Amino acid sequence: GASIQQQATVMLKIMQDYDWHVFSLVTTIFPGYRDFISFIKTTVDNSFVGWDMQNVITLDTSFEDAKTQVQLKKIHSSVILLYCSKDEAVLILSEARSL
Amino acid sequence: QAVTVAVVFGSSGPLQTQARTRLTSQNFLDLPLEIQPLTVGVNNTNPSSILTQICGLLGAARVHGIVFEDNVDTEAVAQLLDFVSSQTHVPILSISGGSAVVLTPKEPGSAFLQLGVSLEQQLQVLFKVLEEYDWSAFAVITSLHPGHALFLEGVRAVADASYLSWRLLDVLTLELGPGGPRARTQRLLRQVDAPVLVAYCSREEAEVLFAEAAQAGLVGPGHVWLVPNLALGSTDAPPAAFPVGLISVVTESWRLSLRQKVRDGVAILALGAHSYRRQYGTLPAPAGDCRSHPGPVSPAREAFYRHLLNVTWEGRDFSFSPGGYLVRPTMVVIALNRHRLWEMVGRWDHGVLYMKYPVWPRYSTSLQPVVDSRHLTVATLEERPFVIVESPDPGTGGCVPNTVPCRRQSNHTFSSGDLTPYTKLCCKGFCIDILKK
Amino acid sequence: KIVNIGAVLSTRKHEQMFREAVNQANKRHGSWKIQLNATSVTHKPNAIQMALSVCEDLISSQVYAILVSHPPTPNDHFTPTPVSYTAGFYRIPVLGLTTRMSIYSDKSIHLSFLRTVPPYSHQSSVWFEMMRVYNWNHIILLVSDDHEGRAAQKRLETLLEERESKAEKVLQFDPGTKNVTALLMEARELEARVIILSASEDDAATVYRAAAMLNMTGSGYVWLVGEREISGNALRYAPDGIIGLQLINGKNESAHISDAVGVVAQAVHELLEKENITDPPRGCVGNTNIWKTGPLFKRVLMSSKYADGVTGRVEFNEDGDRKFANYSIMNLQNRKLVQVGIYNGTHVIPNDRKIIWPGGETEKPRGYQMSTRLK
Ligand SMILES: *[C@@H]1O[C@H](CO)[C@@H](O[C@@H]2O[C@H](CO)[C@@H](O[C@H]3O[C@H](CO)[C@@H](O)[C@H](O)[C@@H]3O)[C@H](O)[C@H]2NC(C)=O)[C@H](O)[C@H]1NC(C)=O
Ligand SMILES: *[C@@H]1O[C@H](CO)[C@@H](O[C@@H]2O[C@H](CO)[C@@H](O)[C@H](O)[C@H]2NC(C)=O)[C@H](O)[C@H]1NC(C)=O
Ligand SMILES: *[C@@H]1O[C@H](CO)[C@@H](O[C@@H]2O[C@H](CO)[C@@H](O)[C@H](O)[C@H]2NC(C)=O)[C@H](O)[C@H]1NC(C)=O
Ligand SMILES: *[C@@H]1O[C@H](CO)[C@@H](O[C@@H]2O[C@H](CO)[C@@H](O)[C@H](O)[C@H]2NC(C)=O)[C@H](O)[C@H]1NC(C)=O
Ligand SMILES: *[C@@H]1O[C@H](CO)[C@@H](O)[C@H](O)[C@H]1NC(C)=O
Ligand SMILES: *[C@@H]1O[C@H](CO)[C@@H](O)[C@H](O)[C@H]1NC(C)=O
Ligand SMILES: *[C@@H]1O[C@H](CO)[C@@H](O)[C@H](O)[C@H]1NC(C)=O
Ligand SMILES: *[C@@H]1O[C@H](CO)[C@@H](O)[C@H](O)[C@H]1NC(C)=O
Ligand SMILES: *[C@@H]1O[C@H](CO)[C@@H](O)[C@H](O)[C@H]1NC(C)=O
Repeated sequence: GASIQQQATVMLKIMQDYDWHVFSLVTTIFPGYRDFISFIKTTVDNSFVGWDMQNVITLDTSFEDAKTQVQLKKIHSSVILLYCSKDEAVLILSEARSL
Repeated sequence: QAVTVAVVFGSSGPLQTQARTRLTSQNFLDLPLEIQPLTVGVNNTNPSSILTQICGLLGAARVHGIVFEDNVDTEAVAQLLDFVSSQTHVPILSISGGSAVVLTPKEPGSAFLQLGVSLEQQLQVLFKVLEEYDWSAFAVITSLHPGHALFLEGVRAVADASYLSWRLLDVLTLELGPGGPRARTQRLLRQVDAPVLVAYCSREEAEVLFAEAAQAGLVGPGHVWLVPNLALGSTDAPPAAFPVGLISVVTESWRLSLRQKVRDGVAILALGAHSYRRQYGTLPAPAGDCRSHPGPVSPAREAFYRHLLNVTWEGRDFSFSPGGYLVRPTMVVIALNRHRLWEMVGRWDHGVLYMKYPVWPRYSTSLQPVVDSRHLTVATLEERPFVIVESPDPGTGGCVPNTVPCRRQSNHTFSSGDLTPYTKLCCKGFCIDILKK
Repeated sequence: KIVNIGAVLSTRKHEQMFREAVNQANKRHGSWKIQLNATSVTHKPNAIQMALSVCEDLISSQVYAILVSHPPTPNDHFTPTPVSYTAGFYRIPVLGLTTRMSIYSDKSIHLSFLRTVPPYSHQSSVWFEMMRVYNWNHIILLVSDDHEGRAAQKRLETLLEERESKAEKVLQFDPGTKNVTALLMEARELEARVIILSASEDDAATVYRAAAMLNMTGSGYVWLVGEREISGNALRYAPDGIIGLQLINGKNESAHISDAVGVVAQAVHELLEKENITDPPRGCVGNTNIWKTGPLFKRVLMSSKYADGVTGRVEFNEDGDRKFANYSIMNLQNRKLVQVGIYNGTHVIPNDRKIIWPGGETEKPRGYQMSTRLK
């Protein structure tokens, strides 16, 4: 299998090959998000590509429907890296389609 | 030969005998020729009483004009006064209360005039404030109060006619108002992302909206509220659930007593009559009566109506637009300070806005100020190639687009009270460009 | 209990028929003891006495709603104004049955006015549909400089902007003037031939006379007007082949009375199901506060839906005017108005009657020339 670091590397390669250099990182408190964010930041910093990582949204709050809407509206990129559980992914994608 | 001017009072603590011995032989040596005031007060403001008293008053003394005062609460009184003025061709002036709120369309034969301002002028002043503090981002919140479409039209006209390309965010509407479900409107209020909000609603709707915003966390720093006179209500008694820092724009009447306003209105009528006497040898004809049917308008009435549109009293411009409201008044931007009192903040001269605070105080809780960490105070000095200081354009009062505003201090002149006009200037140059970058 | 309904009518025959209508209405809304009472007042010669009579007679009976039809005066008299103001001080809903003035659609001035007849300014919508049926894109709007002319112009311009289009020329004349020759000469040089008119009867007659004198009624032109312009003496001077509009049951006050009575009865019965219901005031003397349930009653009245009625289904738009009202399109063929189609709701259906245009032959004239000479 592949660790989360290798999946992040493949995702960054995907973003690079299609010239999506502007992106936002949206994660929950789901386990492993600390290592995911750390690896993403380390790869971005030690890179000559010129990544534009903005709006690191650690949603954290369990869909209180009060802060999450503004948190998602704070994103103005075109590529969003989402790290959360499948049910949390369903909730967040439904909220995004609402927004 | 004395111009019979009748002063009618509303129900704002009905008393006129205490204020009766101050106009019979007064305000005639000031400037007018000869006046004769007839004072009658109504303790109830229902349409039957208004019609009965005004018709009985017009049935005697050969009245020339009528001066009306209301409380603030009622709004149909303006329409009733318009109806009476159209039916009897007697000039009626509205002084204060809800009757002074401007009716944009009026009956063609009506001579009803209001010492008030349309929504367009208030929006002009509010957008001037926004430009002064560079609040280019704002959101419009309205209720289903009648005239919301007019408010939105005025906002659109002001934004298009300006030169700043304002960013108008999503427009919100309050549906239920007093019977708010606190669920749908709450969801909409929590879906906002604007630092400046312009609200249209009545007094009760204003209280409901502000209480719901306090529930939704739209109060305190980082959020500014601008409202017209409709939500203001009584200025002397600001109610609870009114956020500190609420901004409104009212004419120069909010700190004027009733006697001053009444004498001002009688002075306007007398000045119009004096101008008519100057041009036409005879005095303007008095109103006939409520009965009969004065179908058309005689040229005598029309000349009188056109001769009191342009009246200047004590240096104050009381010109009336064809829609029967003040066209070029001196406005005042008032705000609610930490002591829960409506405090004078800015003036609106001929075409210029004079503010008092260079930085808007963002009180967080009760009285406690904030610092706005992302805000800097910069001290400069005039050096010809680096910092050039000039004066703003007198016609507009603003700075040249390539410059930035800048004030100056002074020795002595204790400025804690902030009752000191700016020596406002504009700065440009190498250092200013570096600072902008 | 007893719920009072007020009415301001013209003749006692309509008072008796209003009594009959309310009596019939209260017999078809359940066997429970809910009663509808009727109070009726004739019109008064002058408006101030009319308002005083409204306050003394109607409001003193705690009327939930007031119906004001029209007086015997010809037309355009603004007679429901005192009733509207007096019953809007207390937010008592007022149902108008005959007046089509465009002022009463302003809810900032008239706070509690609903009506079962659409305003004249809505006629522009029909014109818009005609501009789609016969494919006319260049039009000349010619309106009086009043509230009505400006309202009709505003609605037509809104509809055209929805289509990404504009009127070729908007002309205004002061009401009652007799010197419209300059404006018609100005419109003569224009490329568009379809002329849309909106003015009173006398103004319509004046502009018709000027157009006939200026040879503006010949072949190739199209004259689109409303109901007012083809009524009265303006019919005598109208150029043959002029397309006009009429309202079905527009002057039938009996059907409107019955339909309004049914609407009011249903709205009252729906209102009684709610809580916090307050009795309307006897606001002759001693009362200044508004009726608390008045706004809610008006909301219920406006939101109400119907499918039965003598004049048809009634639906009130957000301004309180009747929507989905049929129109009859009439043509002046040989000095006689001949119907040539019906405006059903949002569409135009033509019958098998040939349309005769203000010139000769029945061929459809395109409403514009080329204007080969250029300035
Ligand atoms: C205004 O419109 C009214 C209704 O739309 C209309 O009244 C209608 O008049 C006819 C008779 O002339 C009635 O017809 C009824 O009579 C027959 C027997 O003759 C019976 O089988 C039925 O009862 C039949 O319906 C209509 O019922 C009647 N409608 C009502 C309810 O009034 C007036 O004549 C119109 N006024 C005008 C045109 O000025
Ligand atoms: C206020 O305005 C009125 C008219 O708007 C002025 O009255 C005009 O005066 C001139 C010359 O005195 C006459 O030729 C006009 O016929 C007058 N107009 C009318 C309608 O009568 C009046 O002089 C103005 N007053 C001031 C102080 O400016
Ligand atoms: C039914 O309607 C009649 C209309 O005349 C009512 O009579 C009026 O009643 C009101 C009070 O509701 C009084 O102010 C008027 O003086 C009465 N006028 C006349 C001519 O009687 C009658 O009381 C109503 N009955 C009800 C409510 O069932
Ligand atoms: C009033 O109407 C008359 C109708 O004859 C106008 O008379 C002529 O109008 C035409 C424009 O179509 C002008 O070219 C002529 O010069 C007019 N002749 C005259 C003045 O007798 C007249 O112009 C109209 N007056 C207005 C509109 O002010
Ligand atoms: C109200 O009207 C006049 C004073 O305006 C007075 O005669 C009358 O007694 C007053 N009544 C009340 C109840 O105030
Ligand atoms: C200059 O202004 C300061 C402000 O506090 C004052 O203390 C000082 O005395 C002034 N200088 C002179 C010369 O007046
Ligand atoms: C009207 O003018 C004359 C007849 O009066 C005629 O020759 C001409 O064709 C007609 N058309 C116009 C509008 O000139
Ligand atoms: C108008 O007539 C048409 C055609 O029958 C019909 O569909 C519609 O219900 C009518 N609308 C009314 C009564 O306004
Ligand atoms: C008649 O009116 C209805 C609603 O206004 C509309 O949907 C229908 O298409 C119309 N009928 C015709 C013939 O277009």
